[PDB]
Amino acid sequence: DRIPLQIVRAETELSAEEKAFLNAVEKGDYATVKQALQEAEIYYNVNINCMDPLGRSALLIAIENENLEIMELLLNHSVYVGDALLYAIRKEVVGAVELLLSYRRPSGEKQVPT
Amino acid sequence: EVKLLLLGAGESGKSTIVKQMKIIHEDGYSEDECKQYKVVVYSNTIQSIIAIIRAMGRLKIDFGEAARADDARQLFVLELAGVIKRLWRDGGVQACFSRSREYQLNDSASYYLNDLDRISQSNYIPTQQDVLRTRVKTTGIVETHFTFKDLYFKMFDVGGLRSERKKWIHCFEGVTAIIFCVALSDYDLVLAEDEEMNRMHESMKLFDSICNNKWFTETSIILFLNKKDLFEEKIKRSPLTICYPEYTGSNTYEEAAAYIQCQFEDLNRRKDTKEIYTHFTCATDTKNVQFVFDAVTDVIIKNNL
Amino acid sequence: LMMDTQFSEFTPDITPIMLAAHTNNYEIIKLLVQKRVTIPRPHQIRCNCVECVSSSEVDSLRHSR
Ligand SMILES: Nc1nc2c(ncn2[C@@H]2O[C@H](COP(=O)(O)OP(=O)(O)OP(=O)(O)O)[C@@H](O)[C@H]2O)c(=O)[nH]1
Ligand SMILES: [Zn+2]
Repeated sequence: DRIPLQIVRAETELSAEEKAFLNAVEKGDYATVKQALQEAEIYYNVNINCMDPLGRSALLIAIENENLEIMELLLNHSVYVGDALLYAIRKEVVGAVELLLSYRRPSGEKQVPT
Repeated sequence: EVKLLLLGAGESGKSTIVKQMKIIHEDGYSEDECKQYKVVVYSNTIQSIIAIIRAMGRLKIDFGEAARADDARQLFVLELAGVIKRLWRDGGVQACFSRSREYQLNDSASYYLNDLDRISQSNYIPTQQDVLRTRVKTTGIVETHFTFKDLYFKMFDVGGLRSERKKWIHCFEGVTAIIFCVALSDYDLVLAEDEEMNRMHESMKLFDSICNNKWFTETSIILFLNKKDLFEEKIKRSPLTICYPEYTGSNTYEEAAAYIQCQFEDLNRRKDTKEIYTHFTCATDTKNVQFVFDAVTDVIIKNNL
Repeated sequence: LMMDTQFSEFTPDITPIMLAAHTNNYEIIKLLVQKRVTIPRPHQIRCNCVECVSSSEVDSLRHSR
């Protein structure tokens, strides 16, 4: 007799621009990400540290897809770098762990963004 | 404690609101402090007449009288008071002034230029209104502390331009209230940093960012639709359709102002969750800003109960 | 259309939400639940109402499936 099915533990739904940004990240297109990061700096459209509902971040998705140039551009534009080294280690790839180990000290100015 | 951010695009009126928090809530600028703005009044005046003259080339506008050509040369090298007067009163110069939306001209240009006799006297001391009218770019943060209704206001003035955006992210922590300033008189203007960009569309997209940002879910969002005085004058000669091609209302202050308010308030993507507290303002009008800021403070108190 | 609903690999009692639950995939289940879908409630094991008895008597295999 029509058992009601509904999302009882509802996460905050992603914004359309955020969905476009992470879809571009998982797509692997290098050119599309850069305009998004510049417009997120200037126009503050996209929060870079947003979180899709299945436990992933743009840096972290770039870790799973093992692309290093998207890694370098994202971490140049100040993604939250913490806890990402463990996913790279579990990925068992030398390039990603070397890249996050090397760029822990990019002459950090004004501490970290809040 | 109330953390208050003054945000908005370049030239929207942020620092002018900051000047008002001095005089409205405090003794305010001293004669000596006024005297410190004299060189700024002069620079704003000189740079404004230079800007109009320079534009006359781009705009294909001749001097009303040939004799002004040498005054223009003299102006660039620099008696100065006489030269500026003759240029300002020239018919070619005035024709260019009338078309200032086609270049970049300070809002206070005619204010000063029409008062040239007064401001050019050797004994000139800027008045408090002269100070309010000055244009000084605001680069970096301008945190100042003020106390209203016994609230300890921690106020952050920041650069409105797109070059100044980098500073904004550091100040986003613990914001009780944002006063977001919009120059009403910018529907037909283009950005100084991008002359293919209309100023009002730039102000919308930022307000789209600032209103819907997850940092400001609990922050009280106050919208100052500012430069109401300039807008009242401009609307009688420059149609709103320049900015909003779909507008079918009148080019009158009340209707056009109301439409702009609607366009900004529509950018709120959480209308059944969040208010925008909108006021029409003249930031250079002390009485007006005092009344509006009193009302704003009441909203903040009521929202922090 | 005539004569083309002949073959279906899935039994007619299978609704999309039931098959999504059978495959046990989070994204498809979430997408289906977001679109206001329902599943019928099974009766008690010791049920003796008219509809359960009639459905078991007419076609027991369909009821059990
Ligand atoms: N008459 C009048 N002048 C105004 C009004 N708002 C701003 N102005 C003037 O226009 C200019 C803009 O004010 P500012 O304080 O420079 O604006 P701002 O947003 O702080 O500018 P930034 O430094 O770029 O952030 C100044 O010269 C002000 O005196 C207004 O409502 N009326
Ligand atoms: Zn039954």
